[PDB]
Amino acid sequence: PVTDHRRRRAAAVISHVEQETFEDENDQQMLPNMNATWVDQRGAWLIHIVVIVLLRLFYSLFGSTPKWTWTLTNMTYIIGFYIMFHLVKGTPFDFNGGAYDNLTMWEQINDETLYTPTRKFLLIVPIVLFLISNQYYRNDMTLFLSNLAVTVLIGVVPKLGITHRLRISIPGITGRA
Amino acid sequence: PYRTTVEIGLILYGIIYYLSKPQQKKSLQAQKPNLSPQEIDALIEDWEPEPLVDPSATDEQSWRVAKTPVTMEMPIQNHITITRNNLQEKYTNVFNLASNNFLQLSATEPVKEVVKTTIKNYGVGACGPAGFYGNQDVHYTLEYDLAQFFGTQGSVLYGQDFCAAPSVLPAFTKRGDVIVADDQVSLPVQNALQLSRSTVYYFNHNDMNSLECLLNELTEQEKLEKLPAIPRKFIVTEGIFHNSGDLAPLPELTKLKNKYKFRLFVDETFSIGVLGATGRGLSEHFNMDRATAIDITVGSMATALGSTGGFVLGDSVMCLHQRIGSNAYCFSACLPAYTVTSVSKVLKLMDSNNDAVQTLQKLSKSLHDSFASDDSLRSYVIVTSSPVSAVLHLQLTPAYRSRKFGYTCEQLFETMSALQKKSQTNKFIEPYEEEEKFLQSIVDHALINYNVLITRNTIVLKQETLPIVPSLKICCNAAMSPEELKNACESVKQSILACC
Amino acid sequence: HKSSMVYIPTTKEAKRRNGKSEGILNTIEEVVEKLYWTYYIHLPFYLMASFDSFFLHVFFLTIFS
Amino acid sequence: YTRVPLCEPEELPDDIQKENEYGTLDSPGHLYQVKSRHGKPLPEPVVDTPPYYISLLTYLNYLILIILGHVHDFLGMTFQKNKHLDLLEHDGLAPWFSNFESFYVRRIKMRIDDCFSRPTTGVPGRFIRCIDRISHNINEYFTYSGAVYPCMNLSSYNYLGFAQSKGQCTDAALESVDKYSIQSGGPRAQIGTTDLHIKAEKLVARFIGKEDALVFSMGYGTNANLFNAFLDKKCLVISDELNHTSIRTGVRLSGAAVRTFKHGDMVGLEKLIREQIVLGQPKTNRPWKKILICAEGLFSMEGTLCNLPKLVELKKKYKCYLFIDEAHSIGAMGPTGRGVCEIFGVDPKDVDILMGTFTKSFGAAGGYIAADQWIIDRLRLDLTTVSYSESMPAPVLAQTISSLQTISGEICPGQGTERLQRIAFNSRYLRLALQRLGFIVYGVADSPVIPLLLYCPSKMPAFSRMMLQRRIAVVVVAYPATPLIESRVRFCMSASLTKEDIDYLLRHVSEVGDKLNLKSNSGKSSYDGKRQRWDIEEVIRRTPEDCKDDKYFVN
Ligand SMILES: C[C@@H]1CC[C@@]2(OC1)O[C@H]1C[C@H]3[C@@H]4CC=C5C[C@@H](OCCC(CO[C@H]6O[C@H](CO)[C@@H](O[C@H]7O[C@H](CO)[C@@H](O)[C@H](O)[C@H]7O)[C@H](O)[C@H]6O)CO[C@H]6O[C@H](CO)[C@@H](O[C@H]7O[C@H](CO)[C@@H](O)[C@H](O)[C@H]7O)[C@H](O)[C@H]6O)CC[C@]5(C)[C@H]4CC[C@]3(C)[C@H]1[C@@H]2C
Ligand SMILES: CCCCCCCCCCCCCCCCCCCCCCCCCCC(=O)N[C@@H](CO)[C@H](O)[C@H](O)CCCCCCCCCCCCCC
Ligand SMILES: *Cc1c(COP(=O)(O)O)cnc(C)c1O
Repeated sequence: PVTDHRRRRAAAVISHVEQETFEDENDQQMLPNMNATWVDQRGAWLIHIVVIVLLRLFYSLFGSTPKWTWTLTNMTYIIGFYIMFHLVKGTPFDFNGGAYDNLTMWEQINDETLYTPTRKFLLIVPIVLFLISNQYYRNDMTLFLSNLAVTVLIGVVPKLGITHRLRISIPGITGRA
Repeated sequence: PYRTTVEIGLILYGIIYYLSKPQQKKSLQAQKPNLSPQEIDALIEDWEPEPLVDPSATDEQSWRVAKTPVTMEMPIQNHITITRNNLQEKYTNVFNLASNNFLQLSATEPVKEVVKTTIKNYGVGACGPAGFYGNQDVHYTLEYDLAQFFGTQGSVLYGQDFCAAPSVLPAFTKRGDVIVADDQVSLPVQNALQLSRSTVYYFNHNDMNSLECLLNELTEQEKLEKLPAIPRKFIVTEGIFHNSGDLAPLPELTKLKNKYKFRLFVDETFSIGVLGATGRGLSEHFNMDRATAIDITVGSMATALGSTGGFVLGDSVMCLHQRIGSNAYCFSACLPAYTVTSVSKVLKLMDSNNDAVQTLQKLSKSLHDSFASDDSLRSYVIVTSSPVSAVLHLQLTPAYRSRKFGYTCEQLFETMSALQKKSQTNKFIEPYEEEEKFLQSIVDHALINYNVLITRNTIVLKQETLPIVPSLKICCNAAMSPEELKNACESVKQSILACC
Repeated sequence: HKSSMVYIPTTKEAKRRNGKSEGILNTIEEVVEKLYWTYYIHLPFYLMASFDSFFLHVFFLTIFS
Repeated sequence: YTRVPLCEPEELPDDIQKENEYGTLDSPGHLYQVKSRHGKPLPEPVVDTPPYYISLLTYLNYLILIILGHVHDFLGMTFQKNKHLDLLEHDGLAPWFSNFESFYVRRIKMRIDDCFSRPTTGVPGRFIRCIDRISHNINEYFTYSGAVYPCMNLSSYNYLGFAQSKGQCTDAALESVDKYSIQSGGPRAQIGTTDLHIKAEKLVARFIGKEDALVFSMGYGTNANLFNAFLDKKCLVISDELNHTSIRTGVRLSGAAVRTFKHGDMVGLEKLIREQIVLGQPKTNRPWKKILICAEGLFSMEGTLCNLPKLVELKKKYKCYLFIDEAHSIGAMGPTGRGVCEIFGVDPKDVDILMGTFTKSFGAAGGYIAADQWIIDRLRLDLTTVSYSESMPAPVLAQTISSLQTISGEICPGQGTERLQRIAFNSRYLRLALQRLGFIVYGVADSPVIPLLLYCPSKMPAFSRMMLQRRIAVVVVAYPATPLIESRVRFCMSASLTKEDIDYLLRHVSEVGDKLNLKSNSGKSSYDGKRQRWDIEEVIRRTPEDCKDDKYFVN
């Protein structure tokens, strides 16, 4: 081969994505991403609060007990955020040749800058939500444990300094570099 | 107790994350530690850049511009009057053998009348992009006519032929794909391969064993890898080579692509309008069907059809994808109307009668037989063109080149590769320039002594990636008479013998 | 100077003046319907549009109760 | 019915055809002269924004659309495979394209596809003829009937009204066809060159003001096949983020390192240059060979002018090189029509490389590059298009020469100035009226391109459709071409339009925007800092007189 442009699928329990070469990194990432640029814009921080309020109202219109409304809104918001951000790997439209085929949106936010104000806000929101919501199901221990597990294992662990570009081959042999 | 402690634990970590590092960056490929501001300005003031363009070798390489012929107030035809060296030398009534137009059907009266009517009723400028009120309901007619004439499902137009291949191939390939291409493709194909960003392999020029072995090894490796999905694969070649002039064995390629599940991409710039009983293309030559034999076909309208532009042929899905996935199609203006109408009229005329193709084939065969069976030129030059080709290519024997200039093709190729790899500012090679000067001297001698104009292969060695050598080219067209061509062949042979 | 161009009369100007003179008791409903339709995503839909309009009417009835 | 019909041209008298193509001036008071800014720097422009609930509604609509599209895609391609045969593997062959890479075109744009790619016929002058069609299914296929109707032209790249069928340019083109045939021999190096090409090159070089220039058949190829001639892997390129695709393709083919700076940020550019000069090459820390800065004259999407004096000062201080694109600025801006160099007063010798395109303003097809003597001498030998591509035909050359001579003033005196004044006055009048009505308009005071903001998604199709019922043609753009919040409609003005047509357009746009609730102005657009909600009659009566004063424009 005179170019050697191949994608590897090495198999290991814990693995990381390789650093990009000069051609892939310095040259193929020059134009705006158009996928994570919208995060820092006008009115892009109140939408989360609006969504939470609308979800709470919608779940309250059914007429359930106070505990179940809060549990349902917590779980649905966290699951939706995880599905939108931390699940898909790639971009919905060709960028240059497929340079962003191994990074999620959370890893594409702010051009791979670890600690930015928007990331701090997006990590602070779940903690405040849990602290507000837990006052309504303190008596029941099972609901407390389930909500704590959902908040920590899904809404906090993926957002860490560690577990960045981290891959596990249990659900499938992933493609790194 | 237990409940209170958990709440405090989450709160405490939120403060630490808020008071994190000062926006830690990403580890790039270059970095330098901190140093005092005061000594930074010394580095800024000590920087010395290079000139935008190197003027050192301009004077020695400037003889190419002064030798370019210029036509004086008449269309390019068989007999022209030319001036050279800023009107310093002038020649009148010069026989021409350096025109790419073969059929010469675009100079007839009906085409001129159609062009005049289209100009009167439509204008000269398209004035709009492809998607913003650009189509002038003649582009659709031309597309339908091309699709019906060439026996396919659809065709897409392009403003320029040189920017057709580098715009369609990258749209269907990305990283992780496999492309197998011949080692004699032209410059636009090389640019398309470079912009494709995919794995590229090379096999020997017209050798089926190498292609079969490469395909077998790749298929075995892919089967062993057990990939979740099947990547896209392609085979790249062309009908008649622009630098050599040979032909492609279509049946073997079809059999191999059917056996190993590949796809075929073919450039037909020099084959459309010259091969086949009527002129359909390469498929008619071997008595096959273009619908199944070839998957992607690229053609140009300027060589023989007589108007600027190009086209890409295929099925409905590919054209629909190209409508939005081609950079050249989306971000460029539409083609004018008179060219479209003239091309449609030429297609109708070619469908009506097929005498020009027969005359062109007879002339090409006669020229090849004249320059193929001469024994006095055996020790000096060789012919590297197929008998069915309409352009004759002549090269020098390796023994003569080694005797005179003392260099070989492999050494030149490796020297150029090393210079390109090291990224040198100045790239000058002496024996190549000497050989080019010798060929230009031959051409000038022929033109001065016998009033016959022939061309020389104009290439830029810096942009080339594959081996190539200078050569001479002779063209033909259907409008000439056999007597003049017969006289010109002997004249060129005499000039070649006299120069050597 | 005359050109072969046809001019469409403007509504509320020689359109609702000469032909007919009825423009009352329907402006409010038209405005409400236009606002409701334009401020919600309906045109890029096909028959999930019906399902969503039913959803919103149901929220309305239940919440009003 | 399925195929697009071939329309026979109508028979009309000559005067009516001329009126259809080019308008006729009514009064001499509708002309404005453009001044040159000698010593005034450009202030940073100010933008206006709507209230929050518009943005929140846009976000909610996009979320709903994305969720529904993904759910439908999954369910349809899981529970039935016979209908979706073009997206699945068949007998060991991969499909042409992928599911995820073409989601937006398949699920978002296919629902309003009738708003794009409208076929037309005839000359694209003041009034453009459009062919009637009926959509079937949901914009899947179309049925055509033999009916064509005229519409007002506001979507064509005709700035000076040179797209005419009767005039000096058409006669010159016909005479050129009679003399030189439509055949081109081949590449310019072999046989292709003629004396007409030399004349055109000399005329372009004299017109621009530089020392030498070259011409090419296609504008896109000019950028595509230029940067690889004098650039390699040891050079740095700094370019704005809002650049055309051709420049990006050329830089990608070149292979040099690329860095970008935010739009209209001089401090960021200075910091980037100061950092990159010291940092050096990767993995070796040697100094860079050279630094090139690429910029555009006028940006078509927003109509904003680049800051030329600051760029010149920076390149003089740090010893860099300058490349300027002038696709939308040549022949339409400045007191005479030379370009941004005449507007800012900067000498043309300071800019290293200049580009231009003949398609926008001269009614032809081609491009040109301008530079000094030795640079052009080296580039002629080092270029690829010269010795590998075709050559521009004679009629286009004749049309371009006639247009350039008319603009310069050598032939047909008193025509270029008239067109320039008309286009300037029309642009300023439309911009001022639209801003006074209560809309949001971007761009500088005198820019041919007027973008009008339509924030909500559902407001983009309907608007256009309404304008189709009132005989007006418009062009709309949205995501991903533009930012998510900003979906807009672009107005392209011509020098052929008349003030009465502008009044008709203003009335219809005012009524449509009133119906669709598109008036959202925060009072920062006015020069006196108050909200403006004027009546249409008062605007029409007062705007033409106050259009001349430059104190009513914030930027
Ligand atoms: C309470 C209630 C309970 C019930 C419920 O509601 C709630 O529960 C709910 C649970 C819901 C799902 C939850 C989450 C997802 C994933 C989401 O996101 C993936 C979106 C797409 C994009 O991303 C992927 O695709 C990219 C493009 O390939 C990848 O790119 C590169 O990846 C690698 C490099 O990185 C390299 O390979 C290459 O460079 C390149 O490939 C990228 O990596 C990867 O991530 C993918 O979508 C497609 O995925 C499949 C493949 O196209 C399609 O399947 C088909 O595919 C084959 C056809 O023969 C057969 O095998 C299957 O059988 C046959 O079905 C499927 O239909 C379709 O959706 C799409 C929606 C979905 C499914 C939801 C649907 C609705 C529910 C079922 C609800 C439900 C109603
Ligand atoms: C109808 C009914 C639904 C009504 C609404 C339901 C409400 C659900 C509540 C969940 C809330 C979680 C989200 C809150 C945070 C976001 C708030 C603002 C969102 C604005 C969106 C602006 C546009 C973004 C476009 C950027 C983009 O193209 N990103 C791509 C990345 O590659 C991807 O396209 C994208 O990200 C991920 C796509 C794949 C995931 C989509 C969901 C898949 C199916 C969902 C069904 C799940 C199962 C049944 C519930
Ligand atoms: C409009 C545009 C073009 C179009 O080029 P054509 O060859 O006329 O289609 C080229 N360059 C730029 C910068 C443009 O904006």
